[PDB]
Amino acid sequence: MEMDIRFRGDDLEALLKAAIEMIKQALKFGATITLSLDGNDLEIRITGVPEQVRKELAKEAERLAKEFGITVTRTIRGSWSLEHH
Amino acid sequence: MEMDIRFRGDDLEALLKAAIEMIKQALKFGATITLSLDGNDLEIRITGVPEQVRKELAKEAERLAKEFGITVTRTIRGSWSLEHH
Repeated sequence: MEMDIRFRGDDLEALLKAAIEMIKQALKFGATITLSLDGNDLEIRITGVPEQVRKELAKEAERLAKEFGITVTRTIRGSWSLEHH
Repeated sequence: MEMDIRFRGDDLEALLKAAIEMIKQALKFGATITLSLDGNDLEIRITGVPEQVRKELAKEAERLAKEFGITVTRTIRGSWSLEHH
């Protein structure tokens, strides 16, 4: 089960600097991370992550949202978009 | 702590018919629900809900995403948008 999140609420350089620590952690978990833009939103798909890793990455996303004063949203399990990329 | 979610992936009438069951449950929990459109996305803010109620509403959102083949996203705790409406 992948996890999909979006970063928003700042310019792309700033969203990328927020994202980079989560990307690093995902990478070390053995995950595959897919990035793309949707307007001013940064879309992040993370695959190859089991339940516990998704929980940990969600905690990291929360820390980053707080750290940088941005908004992070996460696709809820069962969503059409999760299995139709 | 409020919870913010977005419904997307269908026309507004269909997103509203998906949303209506979650709205009803939120209402009965004693919540205050705020609705607005952002393009084709339905934005839903739910306030006056404690931790356990948010968990239950998140489970309902998952059931609705599955039921209707739509996408539901949720704002992660700590996000700027949660305390800056």
